[PDB]
Amino acid sequence: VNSFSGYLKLTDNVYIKNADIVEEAKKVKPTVVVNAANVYLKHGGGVAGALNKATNNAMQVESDDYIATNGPLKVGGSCVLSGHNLAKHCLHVVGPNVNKGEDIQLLKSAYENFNQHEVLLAPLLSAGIFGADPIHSLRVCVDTVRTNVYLAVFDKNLYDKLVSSFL
Ligand SMILES: Nc1ncn(Cc2cccc(C(F)(F)F)c2)c2ncnc1-2
Repeated sequence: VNSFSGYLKLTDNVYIKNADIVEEAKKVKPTVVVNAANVYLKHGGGVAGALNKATNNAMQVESDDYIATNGPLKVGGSCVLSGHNLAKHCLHVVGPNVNKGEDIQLLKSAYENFNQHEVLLAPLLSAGIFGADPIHSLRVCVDTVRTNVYLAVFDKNLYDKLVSSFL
């Protein structure tokens, strides 16, 4: 038993809800929140800028120190940093950016990072401003993640479409 509420159960291990991930994180304070990161950990907008804003820019300060030491992430890769006021940990995961010509096949590699964590609150990777179709992202999630994932879907009309079309 965990503290996530109001999710629809899609499979043994995948749950979904129409929610802003920032609001879900503040209320639940999960062990792991997933950020939809880019390779530079430049959290300007989307999931990243909203989470970062909720941390009063502490996420960005920590991230800039990480990059100065380690260099950029790989597309499909991840790093674990602090969850600040939102979670114990933040798993920064880089999904492909379709608008930059990045291989959509790397979306599966991105979701594989979730399997290193028993329970996660996550958004639909590569959705929103990253230019991928949320319907495909959900399918890859279900077919790749084996740990327990609670998906916060920002858009209600897309949420209802994701549910109605789910196989
Ligand atoms: N605060 C937030 N900002 C951005 N996104 C990404 C996102 C934007 C637009 C649509 C969709 C989707 F999944 F419905 F297609 C996802 C968030 N997802 C959860 N919370 C979010």
